[PDB]
Amino acid sequence: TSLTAEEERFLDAAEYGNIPVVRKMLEESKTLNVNCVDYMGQNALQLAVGNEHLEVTELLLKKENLARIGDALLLAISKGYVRIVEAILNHPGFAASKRLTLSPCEQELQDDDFYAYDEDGTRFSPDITPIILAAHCQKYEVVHMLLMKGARIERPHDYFCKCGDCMEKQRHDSFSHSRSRINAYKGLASPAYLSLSSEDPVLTALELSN
Amino acid sequence: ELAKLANIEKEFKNDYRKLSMQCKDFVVGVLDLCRDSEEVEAILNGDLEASLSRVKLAIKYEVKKFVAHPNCQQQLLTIWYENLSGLREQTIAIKCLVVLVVAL
Repeated sequence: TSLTAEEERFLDAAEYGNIPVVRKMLEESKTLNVNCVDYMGQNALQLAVGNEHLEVTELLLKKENLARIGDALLLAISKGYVRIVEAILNHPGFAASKRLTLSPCEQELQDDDFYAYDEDGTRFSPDITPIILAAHCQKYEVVHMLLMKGARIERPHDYFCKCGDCMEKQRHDSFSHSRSRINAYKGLASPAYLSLSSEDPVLTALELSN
Repeated sequence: ELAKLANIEKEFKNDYRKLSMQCKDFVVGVLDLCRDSEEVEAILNGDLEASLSRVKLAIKYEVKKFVAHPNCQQQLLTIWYENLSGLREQTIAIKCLVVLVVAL
């Protein structure tokens, strides 16, 4: 119980969806950090997206510094929400980079808490990008939004390509590499991706089955 | 313990055998969730501070689905070919050439 009383009066009003009680505390602008830890270690956006509160989510993104907009994005694609995903992709700091394309582990040196959940590890496997997670859950509206933004799954290499990048990821942790290949093919082999990604889809389905 | 009480009671035979399945499925459901190689090499042998101790203890108790799971089979396969490593995916003709050369 490290949190103060303003922290609780902020967190409970966020998790219940009180638009005036949260609007007043952001408008007060006195002695408030947008980052916080409650129970397991909930955020503002993690609490506000876990139950669908769009009016709160339009307000929390008004401030500049939120450190966990990647796990709100994965939690929103994991659920059915679409307009919340449009709000998160409408954010300017998320959009003007190669954040859609990069895996959280391969995203950078990755010391930032961008894809971080709680403290121990990322919500899902560190290889899963958002367009793969959309194709696993078969959400036809989210895949179209992410394909218009410009994210396309990259085909994994051949079993023995022997390229420098493949060997370096093979000499260290063979198991996670072999798991990431199956996650990529589970992303590619789905009716969501197959129908909306390329023209002439019946031929690429017959070819990918081979 | 449950699988040995099942052979001593013999009237409550089905109940202890129903409980042993829960005791095995807990271990298999824990095994599923591991992602990195450090978690697999932390489950398959215990705290060190090879030597496959939990696998050698799951042979004695006959937990078949803990050994027949793929996350254990790949760790055993990377020991079964631990210096050859190119023979891991070859035809049966190349394997028969090997046993003929060694038998000669």
